[PDB]
Order: sequence, then structure tokens, then C-alpha cells
Amino acid sequence: ANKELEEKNRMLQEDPVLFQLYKDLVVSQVISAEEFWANRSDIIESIFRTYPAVKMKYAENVPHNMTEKEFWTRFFQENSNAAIIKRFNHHSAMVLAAGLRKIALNLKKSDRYYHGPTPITSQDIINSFQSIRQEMEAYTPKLTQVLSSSAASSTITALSPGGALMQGQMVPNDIQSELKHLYVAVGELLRHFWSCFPVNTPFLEEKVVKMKSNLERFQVTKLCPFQEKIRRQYLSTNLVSHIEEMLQTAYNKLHTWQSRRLMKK
Amino acid sequence: MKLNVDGLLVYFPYDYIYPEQFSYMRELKRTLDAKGHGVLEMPSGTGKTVSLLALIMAYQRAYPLEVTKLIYCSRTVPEIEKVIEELRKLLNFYEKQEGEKLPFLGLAL
Amino acid sequence: LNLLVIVVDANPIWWGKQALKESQFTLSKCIDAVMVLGNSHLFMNRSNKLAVIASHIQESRFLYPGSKDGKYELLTSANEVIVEEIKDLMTKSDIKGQHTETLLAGSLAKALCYIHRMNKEVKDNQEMKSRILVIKAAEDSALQYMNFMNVIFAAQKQNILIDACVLDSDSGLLQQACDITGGLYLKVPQMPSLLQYLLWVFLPDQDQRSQLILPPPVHVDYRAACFCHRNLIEIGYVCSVCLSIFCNFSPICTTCETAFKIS
Amino acid sequence: VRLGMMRHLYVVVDGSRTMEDQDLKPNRLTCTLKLLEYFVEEYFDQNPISQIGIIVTKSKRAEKLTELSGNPRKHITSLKKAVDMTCHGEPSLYNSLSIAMQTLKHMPGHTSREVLIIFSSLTTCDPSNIYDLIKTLKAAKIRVSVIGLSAEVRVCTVLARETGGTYHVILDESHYKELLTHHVSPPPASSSSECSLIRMGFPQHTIASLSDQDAKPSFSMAEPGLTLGGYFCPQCRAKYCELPVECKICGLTLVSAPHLARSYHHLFPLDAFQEIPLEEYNGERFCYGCQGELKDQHVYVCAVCQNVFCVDCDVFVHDSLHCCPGCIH
Amino acid sequence: YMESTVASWYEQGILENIQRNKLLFIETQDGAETSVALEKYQEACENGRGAILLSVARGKVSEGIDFVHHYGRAVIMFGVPYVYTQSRILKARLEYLRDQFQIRENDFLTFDAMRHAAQCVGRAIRGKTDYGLMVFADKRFARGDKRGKLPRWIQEHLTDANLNLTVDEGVQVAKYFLRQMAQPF
Ligand SMILES: [Zn+2]
Ligand SMILES: [Zn+2]
Ligand SMILES: [Zn+2]
Ligand SMILES: [Zn+2]
Ligand SMILES: [Zn+2]
Repeated sequence: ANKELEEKNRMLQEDPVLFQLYKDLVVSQVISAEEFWANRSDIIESIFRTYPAVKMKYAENVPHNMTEKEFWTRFFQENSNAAIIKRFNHHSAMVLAAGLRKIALNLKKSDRYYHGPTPITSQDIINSFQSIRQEMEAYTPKLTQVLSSSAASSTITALSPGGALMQGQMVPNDIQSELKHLYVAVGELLRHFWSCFPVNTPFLEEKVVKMKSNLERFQVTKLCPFQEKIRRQYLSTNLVSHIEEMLQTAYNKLHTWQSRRLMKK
Repeated sequence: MKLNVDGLLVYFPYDYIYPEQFSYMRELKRTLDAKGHGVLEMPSGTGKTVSLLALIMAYQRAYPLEVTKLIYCSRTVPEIEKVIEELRKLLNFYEKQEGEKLPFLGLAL
Repeated sequence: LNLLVIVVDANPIWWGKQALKESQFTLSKCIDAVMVLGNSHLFMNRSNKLAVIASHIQESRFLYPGSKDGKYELLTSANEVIVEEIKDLMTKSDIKGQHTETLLAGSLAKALCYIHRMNKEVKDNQEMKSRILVIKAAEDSALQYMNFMNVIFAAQKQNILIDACVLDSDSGLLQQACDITGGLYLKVPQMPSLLQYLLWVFLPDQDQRSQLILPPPVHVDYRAACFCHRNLIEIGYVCSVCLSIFCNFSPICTTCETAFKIS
Repeated sequence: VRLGMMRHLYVVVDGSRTMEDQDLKPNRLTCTLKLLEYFVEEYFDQNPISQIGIIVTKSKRAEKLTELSGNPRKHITSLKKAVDMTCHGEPSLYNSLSIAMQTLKHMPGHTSREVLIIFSSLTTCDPSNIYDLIKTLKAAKIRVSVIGLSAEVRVCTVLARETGGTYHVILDESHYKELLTHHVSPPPASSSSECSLIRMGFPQHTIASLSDQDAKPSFSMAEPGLTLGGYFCPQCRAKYCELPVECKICGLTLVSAPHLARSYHHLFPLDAFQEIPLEEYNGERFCYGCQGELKDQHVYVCAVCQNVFCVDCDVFVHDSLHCCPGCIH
Repeated sequence: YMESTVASWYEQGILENIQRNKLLFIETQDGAETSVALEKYQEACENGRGAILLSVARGKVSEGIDFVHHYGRAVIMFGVPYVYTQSRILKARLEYLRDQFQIRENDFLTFDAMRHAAQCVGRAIRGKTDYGLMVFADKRFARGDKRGKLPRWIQEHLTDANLNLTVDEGVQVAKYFLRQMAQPF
């Protein structure tokens, strides 16, 4: 069965981003599209599930030279007294049947938390203690001692934007959408490329797919710089270099892990 | 759980008894001591069976000649099965307390 | 209204080192500047209230729960009480060589629970916007990180702003602390002119802080390190019990003793 | 007692029409959502590494209102949107638990998978028997702790006790607050629970290097404008607006040191302080914690520092600060 | 009488609303149907659907069955249980008791009603201290004679404040009492 074709038809226009990126991977003819998917009323329904007799009657009386309004009409249509009680008992039983279809912790080193990841003679204490004890025999010098005009002016100049302690562009708009779309494409493909990269996966069938994805990295990064070139030759302003870091770091991881694999071999 | 009933000391399997159980046991012991037919009512569906059985067993131990045996009747067999379960639990508790088997027989027809 | 709390780090070791150095700045002038700041804070409005805490190596003590010079009676009482209590605390103090690092986490905990008590007692009609103007004066202690982080998170939940005013040293823990709760961080390099910094950067309350230009926040280095040799690490291997940042993959982390199963 | 610091929790809300009944002062559904907003925010504030997910079940169908995420604001917005939900239909425990199981099956073993079913309508119409699903839940070690409303449901009682969770029924709104606040805290790890090391990454906030030289412009990663500076990743190298967040590429959790430090108080619970009403030779009128006179005949003391704390001081310390001020010294 | 009431509720919309709120099961003279209905009722009680079991006080099911925790939580009594005043066997049984042992006919009739009601309403308190409420939807029970002949344990719990509650007031107090009993000891 063409289940893949049916799914592609379903998602062809319902979701714009998914098909946009999947098509983009083929617009420049990067790779085959197989890997793309390889890696990744109420009343009548209630009656249908309630009355098996109604189900059989519907199957035998499927609309044929009749009308659904007439079928609806057929629904509602001491001997009668006991029939009502029996009907409730049977109906509740049918509803119920339809609903029933088949370590104390111990530690040896706690001061490590007291000094967590945050990083980092005797007569001196005596001298400082006595000196500070004798320091404050006089108090309330606020009248002049606390502040001076020259120091205040220096502080205000420092607080000025050009002073110390106080250091002090949305021109492009349409380029924003293109950058977002490119970032989404990079994320989409990096997801599969990094899906099993961190795990060692020392198996033949597991490593085959990482090798294929690593080649796909070369093949996609082949086309990325061409769009980069198109965008660059406009104004030579507002450089977009963050995208380069992702590609270069992915390449560095690829090559370093290749060398590590060769060393392990 | 050994209860120092006014008449005698009576064993009891569960940990605690409500005051209504004390009243039930004392009234029942009064009736047995009088050796006269009587009627009494207790609310709980369960618990009355264990209290009654324990008191009757203790009275039998104290005055075996006074009472030859107990004939405990229930409405239905499914119900009397629960009674025999309660009696089995009580006998196991008493046997553990005594440390050995005693000449006591209990059965349902 | 606003409830201000000044947590002064009056470390005798460091301030007495300054006294021995005979530098221009002194603990007396620091206390006077803090006093002036509190007086101005209450001067702002009647409903506003303040409190003061002093830190020492042993413990931390509150410095605050006619018109002889023609003075406002309430501020006169504040001046007298703070002066007397600070002199008493500095004059009387035991000596313990083993413990010399200044204590700040306990003082901040006292401040937080004091603010909670005041918030409970105050009438529900008026809303109180409390603040803690921490004034550090000495290097922090490594062993206090955990408790200080606890109190910082409690302050974040309770909506109190920790405005740090470190001087003579940049405490990474304290800057991290104020960054979490959004309090301002000012490092005054001119100690003699410290009070001008208070009457501008710190004095304005949270109500008007947004609608005012103040020095930009300093970048915070949220570093992580393994528990072995104490060094920056970008990737940490924590477990589900210790929640501890470690060096490298190990059969079992020492602080856990758990029976980790390989895979 | 071993505790699972990292837990993926699903708050299953039922959009039954029994929720229409205004048993509580406001509408039942509105009250549950309003309080569940607070529950979500507090849960994130008390377990940053953990993440939450909401499944809304109505008309015999369960829909994922919000997938697993580390951002409380997104879930809060989802709650506010759901406040206006029609609230008509009948819930299906099988459907809701199956959706939760499908999402949680691929979750890492080390993390604790948990479900909190806020059950309102006692009925449970399901396509398949739930006793069979109970076996799969036990096999998958997914803790399920139901909170019933106005009903002691037997199927949910057996669900909770068999799967290891706890069952409760709302006595009133105040007790509802207490129940959810209790469920906020991490549950103790039982014998079936297992612990394993989890890869973690610690990013550093970065800005323009020097006067916007060799800048690193970028918009966001899950209408974001250009950002001069922000967080980054050791491996993704993709700008992240806020932390903590799971990597969109690596699959590794990015989280800073304070977020981890926020959970140490769980490992270090504070021992309850004995309450002595009488003064007991406590001549200090001022409470040490708050330096205020003790206006009530109550005092609290530790077993180490032996300090004095009033009712408010002790309550606050054991509730929020989670550490004794004087006893820190 | 049960059939007549059920038929009236069916003609009105009350019965459909009851069906929506909770499952409904009814008793019949035939033992096989009674057993099947009760077997399904137990499963309904175990599940969250719930069940409303309509039965007759003289029905063998009422005497045979025992209701425990999460079974027959709220026992509803619709009307004082009285035997038909035409069955001639009871006429001999009753007039003979009047002639000998000197029991008034009304006295014995009310005794036969109260004993039967106590039998059919006393099941919810089986054991293990399982909460539950017994609501009697009949002003006759409010009469002093019925209360006096009621068993002591039920009567002493019964109070004048809730003796003759309106339907709505009874519903509210039942909700509050269930709230109180929900919480642990
Ligand atoms: Zn290391
Ligand atoms: Zn560990
Ligand atoms: Zn990443
Ligand atoms: Zn206090
Ligand atoms: Zn303490």
C-alpha cells in the first residue's frame, strides 16, 4: 500500500513548515527524499456502540430506496410495564459491557554542597581588632565628614554616561524571515545528525546510519554557503556569522570523533 | 488482648473494643449467669460475632458443665461462612496464646 | 509603603585592617553613610520604615528594631540607638582564630524573616514593597554558598529585592544573588564618595527604579565545576540523588554510593 | 530516603460536564484551572530541572494541551486559554493514561515519570479495560497518583495503590490547595525506582565581545527579533532565550548552577523544631528569629543551635526558607 | 409501586437525567435476572460509573445481600415498607395477635414496617467503620412512633435538626457529611 504517498498527500498543504523544509532539502538536490521519512453524529455513534440489534438492523437495512429521515423515525418506535424495566436493565448492561470491551539514603561527604561549584598573620587580627575597637570613640561626624562637594561632583561626573561605572539596530526586516527559515532547516537536519551522535553505538548497523548522516552533513553544508553568498553580496553590513559556528562545530565534532574512532581501532 | 470482664477473664483477637462491646459482653455474661433465655441487639453486622464467640468460649472454659455446647444459627449459608471464618481466626488466636491444641471442636452443617 | 533593611558587613578583621592602614575611609564613616541613607529613606515618607543589621564573624545583630539640636525626634532616636548599639557590638567581641570570614547568609535570613513578620503584622490595606540594601565589605566564605543560595531563592519567592553594594571586592556569589532577584549591583570604587552612590542608585525604590536611568547590570558568570579540583566545567554528570556536578563519568559517584547499573 | 530530583509530571485534567457543577464557590473547572496555574508555577519554582505536561480529556477523547516543556509561562497561557473550554463530554481514563504512556515511554529511565489525574466525574467510559493498562503502567514504572473530586472511585483507588501513587478526595478548596502543594514536592524513590547518571550542560550568558565586534546575531530557538546577546549551548551552539531548557538538537538538558542549587534543600530537609508553649527559662523577650517580643505562649528550638523562634519564624523557616537562620552560624 | 414510579419517571425526563448522571439497574422477581443485575452492579460500583439499584424491601435480594464500604454507600428508602392490606393471610396473622397477646393491629403493622425498614437500611454499617448515609424519603418516618420503634443506634444519631429536611437541604447536608467522612481519621 502507498501509505507513504497518502501521508505525503495529507501533509502536502495542511502543514506549511514541514513541507517547506522537506521540499527545501530537495530544491537544490541535496539528497534523496527517502531518508527524510525513513528516519522520522454523536447520537448515531452512541446508538451504534449501544444497541447490537440496531447495528445488525443498519447492516441489513443499509440505505436502499429509503431515506435517513425515515430511518431516524424508525428509532423511537402489565406486559408493557415490565418491558420498560427489562429495557432499562438490558440497556444499562449493554452500556457497561461496551465500556468493558476487552531506600534510605546515606552520604559520606556533605561539605561539598556547603562549598559548591563556586570557586575561591595571627597578630594581624589582634592589631585590627584593637584598632577598630579604638576607632569609634567619636560618633556623629555627619556635619562635614561624611561627604564633600568635590567628591560628590566627581561621583556625578562618573555616573554621567561618559563617566565610570556607567557605560551608557532593527534596520533590516525582510532578511529576518529568510534567516529564520534557514535556521529552521539547519535545526531540522542537525536533529537527525545529532540524534545518535553523543551515544557511542559500537554496532555495525547502528554506525552505518551515523556514517550516512555524516556524509549528509557534507552534502547539506555544500549548499548552505551558496545561499550565504547570495545574502552577503547586498550591503556587507550586519554580518551573519552565528550560522557558520554551528556548521564548523559540527565539522569539528565529526572529524574529532572520526580520529577518535581510528585511534580506538 | 485479654479483657478482665466482671465475670472472668476473656481473650479477644483484635486490639481494641468499643464501649458498646464492653456493654454487650457484660449483659451477655449476666444472661448466661442467670441461665435464662433473653434477647439483645447490637448494631454492627460484624464484630458482634467475634465478641459473642469469645465470650461464649471463655464462659465454656470457666464453667464447662454449665454449657454443653454452642448452637449459633445464621440466616444463610453464605453468611454463616463468614461466621466460621471469624471462629477460625479466634481459635487460631487462642491456640497461639495457649501454645498447644485444646479439645475444642467447631463445625457448620 | 517600603520597608528597607540595611545589611552592613562590619567585619572587624577587614575594617581594623583599614584602621591599621590609616586609610581615609573608616568604619565610622561607613556607619555614618548608612545612617544618612536610612534617615533619607524614612525622610521620603511617613509610611516608609527601615531596619539595620550588622554582620560579625560570630553572629549578626540588629541595630534598629527631645529636639536638643532642633531635630526630628524619630530620626534622633534612630541616630542614638544605632550609634550606641554599633559601638557596644564593636567594643565587645570574643576572639576566635579558627573562624574569621564574615557571615552574611545568617544576617540575610534574619532580614528575610523580619520582613515576613512585618508583612504579617502590617494591615492588609497598605501593600509593602520590602528591600534589602546589602553592603558587603569583605571576601565571602566558600562554605556559605549553600545556605546563601537557599536564602536568595526564598527572597525570590517572597518578592524582596537584594540590592548589593559591594566595595573593595567583587563577590561573585553576591552578584549572582542579586541577579536572581533582580536587585541592582553597584561596585563603588570611590569609598569616600559612597553616600552619593546610595542617594542615586540604591535610594530610589522599585516603584521608580524602572522609570530611571541607573548603571547597567554587570555580566554574571554562572560557572559550574566538578566536586574534585574546583574548576570551570561546561558539561556536568549529575545523578538522580546527589544532584552534584562532577568531573567525568564514573562507575559510582562518591557522594551517592548508589548501585549504578552500566549500559 | 532516596528522592527523585528529576521528574516528568503529567497533570491530567478532565473536561467532564460534572466539572460544570459549581460545588466550589466559583465554577469547579475554573477553580481547578486557577489553582493549577499556581501549582504549575510553584512546581517549576521548586523543581527547575523537572518538566510538566497537561492532557485535557473530554468527550471520551484525550488531547495534549501542552507537550513537555521547561517554560512555566507557556503552560500558564495554556491554562488561561483552557479556562474558556466548553466542558462537555465524558472522560476516558484509558485514553488519557494511554496518551501519557505513549509520551512517557521513550523518556529516560533515570527520571521519575509521574501522573496526577485530577478526577472530577466518577464515571470512566473507555474503549478497553483499564485493569490491563494497569499492568503496563506497573511494567513501565509510571507513578500515578489520582486526586478525586467528590467521589472515592474504586478503580482509581486500585490504580493508585497498585501503581504506587496516592489517592485522595477533596474535603474543600483549602484542602485542595494543601493536596496540590504536597504533590509539588518530589516523591520518595521506592525499590522499583532506579537512579542513573544524566548528562548535563551548563551554558554561560554571553554578549557582544567588544563594541559589537565579531558579534553573534541570532533571533531565538523556540516573532523573535535579533538578539545582541543571550545564552548558548556547548554543543548546539544555538542561541537560547531563557534557561533551563532541553536542547532542540543535542537532547541534553541545559541548566545553570542556581537552578540545580534550588533543589538541595530537598536533600537537606529541616528537622521539625519541638514546640514548647511555656517560656522554659527563656528570658529573652525578643524572638531571636525576628527580634520581636513573643506575644504568644509558643517557642521553637533546634537540637543543635538551641535558639528561640516564634510561631511566624518557625512556620516561615519550615515552609519557604528551608533552613534555620541562627543555626546556620 | 416500583414499576409505576419507574414508568412515570420514564415518561418524564427525570429518568434520562438519572441515567446520564449514573448507571441505573432494576430488580425483578426472577432470581436469574436479579443475580445478573447485582453482579453488574458490583462491577459498576468498583468502576467510576456508579450504579443506582432499585429493589423491593420484601425482595429476597434485600435480605440476602450485604452492603459494605463502597457498596450501597447511600441507602435510599422510598416510602414506608407496608404489605398490601388485602392479603388475607396477614388478616388471620394480625387479628389473632390482637385477640391473643393483646397487640393492636396498627401497632403490629407499624412494627412490621419499621423492622423491615431497619433490616433493609442497616446494611451500610456492616463493619470496618465504613461511612455511609441512610436517607428515608417519607414524612411518615418523621412521626414519633416510627422514630421510637426505630432501632436505638440509628435513632440516637438522628436529631430533630435534620429530622424533616427538605430535598435540597438533605442534599446539601449529605454533601457536607460526605466531605467530612472523606478525610482520614
Ligand atoms: Zn574533576
Ligand atoms: Zn549520587
Ligand atoms: Zn545542545
Ligand atoms: Zn520570631
Ligand atoms: Zn537552629
